[PDB]
Amino acid sequence: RKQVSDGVAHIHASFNNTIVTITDRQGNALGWATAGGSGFRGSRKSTPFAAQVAAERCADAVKEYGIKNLEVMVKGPGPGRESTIRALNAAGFRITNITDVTPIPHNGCRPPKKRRV
RNA sequence: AAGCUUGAGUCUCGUAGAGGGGGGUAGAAUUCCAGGUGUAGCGGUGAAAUGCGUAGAGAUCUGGAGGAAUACCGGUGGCGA
Repeated sequence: RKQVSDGVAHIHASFNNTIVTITDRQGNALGWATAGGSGFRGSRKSTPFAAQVAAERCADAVKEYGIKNLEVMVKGPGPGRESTIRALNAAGFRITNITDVTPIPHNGCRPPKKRRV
């Protein structure tokens, strides 16, 4: 139950939800928060108004692990992809590294051609 | 019929091309397969709701299977009947 004080964090932001995880370098998820957790419907869940109020709800999910130094990984296009990071910095945590890992389309299967209006 | 070539043709040394055929040859995610870490959320629309989820989802990792097409350069561009 001593604090670990060092680790990693993973950010996901899609066009329909922001999902943030505080992780371990072994690939474990230690605590999580979702922007649909604020009760908001549809693409609201991808805005800073939703993503900025998931960060300290994610810091609450590791309250017995104890955090201080974090290395961040970020994926997805959603607007909330950085306000959730600044809100976590403003919670009293210190970012050791920031890296973007958003995929570049490879094969991609089938796209909308043929796109909804 | 006899006579020609400066109509037509083939070629010495050489030129580009997503053309065809046969071979290959390489990578990614939705998926599937066996599990961990973990808690109530996920999914989605102009609005919502069936539905996925506590049988432990979504997501995040380990090791692995499956199928298709060939990102970038790529255009002011080539080739092919």
